[PDB]
Amino acid sequence: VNVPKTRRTFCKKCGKHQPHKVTQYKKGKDSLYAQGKRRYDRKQSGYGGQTKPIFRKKAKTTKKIVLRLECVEPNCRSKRMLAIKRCKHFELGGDKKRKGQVIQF
Amino acid sequence: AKSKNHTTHNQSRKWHRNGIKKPRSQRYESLKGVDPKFLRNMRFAKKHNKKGLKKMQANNA
Amino acid sequence: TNTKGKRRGTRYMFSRPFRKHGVVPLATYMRIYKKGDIVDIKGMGTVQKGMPHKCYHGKTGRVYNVTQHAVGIVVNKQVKGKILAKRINVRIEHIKHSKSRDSFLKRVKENDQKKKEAKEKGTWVQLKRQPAPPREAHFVRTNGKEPELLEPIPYEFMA
RNA sequence: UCCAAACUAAUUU
RNA sequence: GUCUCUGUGGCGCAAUCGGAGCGCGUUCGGCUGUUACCGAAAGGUUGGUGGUUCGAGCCCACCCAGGGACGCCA
RNA sequence: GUCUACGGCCAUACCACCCUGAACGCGCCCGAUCUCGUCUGAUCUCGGAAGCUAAGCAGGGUCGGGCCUGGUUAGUACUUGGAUGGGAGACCGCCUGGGAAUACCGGGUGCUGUAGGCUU
RNA sequence: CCGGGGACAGUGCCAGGUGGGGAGUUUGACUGGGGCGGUACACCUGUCAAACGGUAACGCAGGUGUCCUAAGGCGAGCUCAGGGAGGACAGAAACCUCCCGUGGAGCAGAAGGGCAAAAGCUCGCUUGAUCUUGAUUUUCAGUACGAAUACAGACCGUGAAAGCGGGGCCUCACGAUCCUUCUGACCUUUUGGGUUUUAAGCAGGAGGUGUCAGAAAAGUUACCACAGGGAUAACUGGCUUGUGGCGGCCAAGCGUUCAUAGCGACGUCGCUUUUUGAUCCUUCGAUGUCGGCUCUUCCUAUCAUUGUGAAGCAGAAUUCACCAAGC
RNA sequence: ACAGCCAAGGGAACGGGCUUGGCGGAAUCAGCGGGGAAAGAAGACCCUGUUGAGCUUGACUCUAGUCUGGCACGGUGAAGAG
RNA sequence: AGUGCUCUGAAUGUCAAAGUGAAGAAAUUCAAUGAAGCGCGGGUAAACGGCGGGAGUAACUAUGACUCUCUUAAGGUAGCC
RNA sequence: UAGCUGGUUCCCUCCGAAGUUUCCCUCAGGAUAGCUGGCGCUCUCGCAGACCCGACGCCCGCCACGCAGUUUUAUCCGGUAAAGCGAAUGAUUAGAGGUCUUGGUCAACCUAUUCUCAAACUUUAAAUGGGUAAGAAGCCCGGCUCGCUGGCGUGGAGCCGGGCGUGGAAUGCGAGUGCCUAGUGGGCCACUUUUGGUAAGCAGAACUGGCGCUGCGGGAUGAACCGAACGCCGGGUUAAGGCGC
RNA sequence: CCGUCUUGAAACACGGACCAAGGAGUCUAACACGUGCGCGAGUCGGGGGCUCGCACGAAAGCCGCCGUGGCGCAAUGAAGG
RNA sequence: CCCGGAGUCGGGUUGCUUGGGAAUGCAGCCCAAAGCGGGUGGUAAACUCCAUCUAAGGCUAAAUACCGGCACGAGACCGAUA
Ligand SMILES: [K+]
Ligand SMILES: [Mg+2]
Ligand SMILES: [Mg+2]
Ligand SMILES: [Mg+2]
Ligand SMILES: [Mg+2]
Ligand SMILES: [Mg+2]
Ligand SMILES: [Mg+2]
Ligand SMILES: [Mg+2]
Ligand SMILES: [Mg+2]
Ligand SMILES: [Mg+2]
Ligand SMILES: [Mg+2]
Ligand SMILES: [Mg+2]
Ligand SMILES: [Mg+2]
Ligand SMILES: [Mg+2]
Ligand SMILES: [Mg+2]
Ligand SMILES: [Mg+2]
Ligand SMILES: [Mg+2]
Ligand SMILES: [Mg+2]
Ligand SMILES: [Mg+2]
Ligand SMILES: [Mg+2]
Ligand SMILES: [Mg+2]
Ligand SMILES: [Mg+2]
Ligand SMILES: [Mg+2]
Ligand SMILES: [Mg+2]
Ligand SMILES: [Mg+2]
Ligand SMILES: [Mg+2]
Ligand SMILES: [Mg+2]
Ligand SMILES: [Mg+2]
Ligand SMILES: [Mg+2]
Ligand SMILES: [Mg+2]
Ligand SMILES: [Mg+2]
Ligand SMILES: [Mg+2]
Ligand SMILES: [Mg+2]
Ligand SMILES: [Mg+2]
Ligand SMILES: [Mg+2]
Ligand SMILES: [Mg+2]
Ligand SMILES: [Mg+2]
Ligand SMILES: [Mg+2]
Ligand SMILES: [Mg+2]
Ligand SMILES: [Mg+2]
Ligand SMILES: [Mg+2]
Ligand SMILES: [Mg+2]
Ligand SMILES: [Mg+2]
Ligand SMILES: [Mg+2]
Ligand SMILES: [Mg+2]
Ligand SMILES: [Mg+2]
Ligand SMILES: [Mg+2]
Ligand SMILES: [Mg+2]
Ligand SMILES: [Mg+2]
Ligand SMILES: [Mg+2]
Ligand SMILES: [Mg+2]
Ligand SMILES: [Mg+2]
Ligand SMILES: [Zn+2]
Repeated sequence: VNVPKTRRTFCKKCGKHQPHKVTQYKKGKDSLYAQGKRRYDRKQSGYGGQTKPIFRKKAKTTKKIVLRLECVEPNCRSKRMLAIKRCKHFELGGDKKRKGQVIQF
Repeated sequence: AKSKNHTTHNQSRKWHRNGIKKPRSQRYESLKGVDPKFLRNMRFAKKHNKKGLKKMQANNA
Repeated sequence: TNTKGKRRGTRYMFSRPFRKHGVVPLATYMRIYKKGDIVDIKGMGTVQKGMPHKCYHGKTGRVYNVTQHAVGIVVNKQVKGKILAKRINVRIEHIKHSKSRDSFLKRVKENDQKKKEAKEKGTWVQLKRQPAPPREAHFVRTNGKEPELLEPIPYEFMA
């Protein structure tokens, strides 16, 4: 799909439609001090081997695409997550298609 | 090995033993699911309904 | 095993009658649905929003809610062991007033018309309709003619 | 010191 | 039965990269006393039948002619 | 008797072809400064009022085609219930109740609401 | 003590590699037996399905794990597939023009339904594919997910306006707990008080479980064990008779002539249970399982023999039928 | 188990018993292997079980041993280099 | 070529703990430095193992010494059936 | 340890099943809802007038609600069976009439006919069936409330009084409601419809009844056919079936 | 010809030669509802203590707001509250 | 005037253990103390008030346990296959 990288949608911080900057969400890096990681590393210490299940199936071939939306009103610049449907090939701010011309030799 | 897959044999006489009873409607059914803008008028039409007992009781008498 | 799809088997049910395709006649939009009247639920195909599910096509329920474009109907549904009353929201293209009630409203307006005018003639008029009595005794004139003799025709074989 | 193979059965001095 | 796979110039066989070729052969000049080498030209329902498509030899559905592979407790 | 504007039911109203159309209207029609659109004042938009019922539209017509409605088809086909009915079967009779569709043969060809004209 | 090494080796503790030498465990399910093959394992259309709905088979014909800043949203203007008749080059196809055209086109895809001053095609402007809380529908236990429908409250787009719009004309296009991550509240805790990092929470997205209500999983056993199972295979029996075997009817033809002495195409009607398929009714706390040897009896669908009939029966030999299973 | 002569039928589709028929005469002796789907044994084949065990490996988790780095025991002189 | 085993360790890519450096109020975080192994490079089949298809061709025919070809790590040799 | 075999001890009385839905590494099991029993409870009709006795109020007329595997009367719903193809979509046989031409008199083409078809075609279209309705929760009068709606005393909903019993089809019947809860989740057969298969005492559905749980008479014999369902007896009479022995 | 599992047993399905005796839904805890009893906005000593010298008596009685405590009389929110 | 227990505390890391959760206890190994200090103050850290106790030495009755032993007493127990 091809979403444009600017968008007028609702900003909850101010309660209006405001211009946003559409940017694609990336999964952050894990903490090593979060509570499930501390439970996990305590449980793996010592003898016993692997204790939690390890998944290794991967039936999906795509992911849902999440857009982080940041409003450009300068004094409150809040961010909202927005999810769209599954897609293989995702571009952002791509070329707008147009119905007139000749394609392609 | 294999088995019977599906049947509704005997089912029609199972649920006629205790009858197929209609839903017993009553006077004053519930207002669950009516229009919300409609429903808050009707609460306001009853909140101010005492505003006029004295004109109403001096008109039945 | 069949699919559990929402329009499975509605090839003819939700289709249109022959040479009745196209624009909906506009007087199906200007009926008036009060709360508590009996509507017949049918379901067109020209309008896809707000159509009832196929288990309600041909049922009959009463109106409990009225919106801008739709209605709320209370319909009995016989699921396997018991009948339970379902509250469905249907856009008003798919319904119509039921004339099953209107013959009964024709005679309630006929009975009050004749109870305050019954007594002064000493009339005890019949109100309870009775289920089609046996035919009474009567005479049958021949008018001089005699009845035509009928006899079975011989068999012959064509097809 | 680059490669370089073959040659009517058709006869008469 | 099921699933893959091949089909293209006379022959073996490319490109699988939606936008017709190697080698060899065959003609045809040459060189030679005369039959490797040098030069040049020609040649293809690109299996078939419909699809899809801006566009098919390349992607789909089928048919054919060939192949291959998947089975064992009696 | 009939039209105009807005409709309701959406062919008994549609299609082809012929004939008639007083008065009103509706149209065709005449023009492009303005408004507004075009490759093009053809459409659309605007300004008109010399001409004309030619066409649209309306009314009529056609052993017309369709459509609507009756007859026949036919108590036929099929079908609910029933039998220690028949028949090797396939199927078929009867009892008890329901009851069609063509071809074929007739009839019909818009009704009507609200507002406003016209017709002596 | 004499030589020889010597701050190395070595030992102790931690870390990385290697490690079937050893340990533990697993090695889906459905299934006309199981395995192999398929997926009928989550979904969707048409049919089956017997004119409400519901309805099965490893029933039929197909589809699906996507695609889309427009192919979403409004508004306006347009009309399609095809055909005909014409027009320099121009033809079976280039573009131009008129006429016919009830959808025979198109609407992302499967099929079905829908659709014409449109749901189609083309332009203009846009982001209602956004923020919210409940109710309802569909599957259904009337639980969840998914999807969907009516509202209501905001903020918006478009249009002169009525309005219409919270994705795709409708029916498919997808995912719990735990954990992780991100966003949000000048929000709550962070343990005697306070400040600041960190952490934990509350609310909404995402990362995924296709065995699709969601374990983390390779074989082999003929050296094999146990609990059971005729719910289930292998031999026997039974039902059936496609297949195998044996007959009938009809009569194109063959038989130098001549349908039928003997035959018998194209058809079609049967019988039999020595075959094998098909099934899974009986037996798995056991019916000893191929053949030969030995021995008895039975069947007739007759190879010979007794008695006959027929011939393309001169004799001879042979062929076709009948009674017949005594031998 | 009780028992003990057959044919056919029906029947959990090969009956000693049941139905219909054939029939049925004490108590035994030596033999015999047609029956009692005779006896011996909770079928080994086959399947099922979320029961196993032996054995393999490119299964999944480990692991002795080894290989390697680090710290410690661990010191004394020189020279370079930083 | 595969799988092993083996030699080599060059500037080698990847690469743990400790150690070093910086940022910070600290927990922490980042960077540098890089052991074996893996990767890269040789050797090795009396190691495990492996060792092809398709066309055309002799003047009767039939065969095919010869020819062309796709192709792989080599295309099964001496033998024997 | 065993979701697997085997066994599980006295009598009478009453009531009396399920092999189906959905989910599960689920298919020899469980949870889930059905089906069962028990415990009740809330009401109705009412008990019936000591022996008596149809009655005792207001010329007529009337006799509670509710409920139902049922019909009636209204009224919707459906696309099966049949029919259709000189109706669309497909499949398809034959002649005839026209004559335009990128066919070579022949075809193609067109028009009017003609033969035969359809689970995944249909203009049409039953039988059987499915839904609702047939009153007091109504009807007719007045008024009041509203922040909803709005040209308007509008529209809509709500509220408060007052007035109307011929109880507004037939037939039958006492009804409502709660808690707790076992067993079952292998079914099989038959009529009619029906799918796979040459068929099958075969595999898979629908509808109802049956067997399983159930004896008895009849079919010689038999889970399931036909008749009819069961306390212990006498008399009488039948059903299906019979009546030579 | 009985028990048994089964759609279906007289079965060519299994177990049973015969007799006696033994032989299989128990007890604890925790819940749920139903029922009986006592007290009732409360209720309960269960632990401890006090009582002629312990046949029965290892019983029975008593305590006092020993009522500490449990449950009940107040919910909701993750939490501040 | 006089005043206190060091390879100990504490920190790191590994392993077992615990309701102990960024580590409850115990152990190995490395590091390794202080003196208005040290420990604890149930979320890792820095800062700062406050509370609390005085680790690394030692002794100690009663209330508590008791299927063995010696010696008794009793029982809604069993009655010789128990
Ligand atoms: K074998
Ligand atoms: Mg470790
Ligand atoms: Mg079952
Ligand atoms: Mg070739
Ligand atoms: Mg084997
Ligand atoms: Mg003009
Ligand atoms: Mg005119
Ligand atoms: Mg005219
Ligand atoms: Mg006509
Ligand atoms: Mg192992
Ligand atoms: Mg299986
Ligand atoms: Mg039906
Ligand atoms: Mg438009
Ligand atoms: Mg809104
Ligand atoms: Mg659209
Ligand atoms: Mg502090
Ligand atoms: Mg072996
Ligand atoms: Mg069986
Ligand atoms: Mg045969
Ligand atoms: Mg002849
Ligand atoms: Mg079966
Ligand atoms: Mg035996
Ligand atoms: Mg034997
Ligand atoms: Mg014979
Ligand atoms: Mg026997
Ligand atoms: Mg014997
Ligand atoms: Mg066994
Ligand atoms: Mg066994
Ligand atoms: Mg299982
Ligand atoms: Mg094992
Ligand atoms: Mg491994
Ligand atoms: Mg050889
Ligand atoms: Mg099991
Ligand atoms: Mg069993
Ligand atoms: Mg249908
Ligand atoms: Mg038909
Ligand atoms: Mg049973
Ligand atoms: Mg009968
Ligand atoms: Mg059985
Ligand atoms: Mg028995
Ligand atoms: Mg038997
Ligand atoms: Mg057994
Ligand atoms: Mg025995
Ligand atoms: Mg005993
Ligand atoms: Mg109680
Ligand atoms: Mg533990
Ligand atoms: Mg803290
Ligand atoms: Mg001590
Ligand atoms: Mg004794
Ligand atoms: Mg004794
Ligand atoms: Mg003893
Ligand atoms: Mg004794
Ligand atoms: Zn902002």
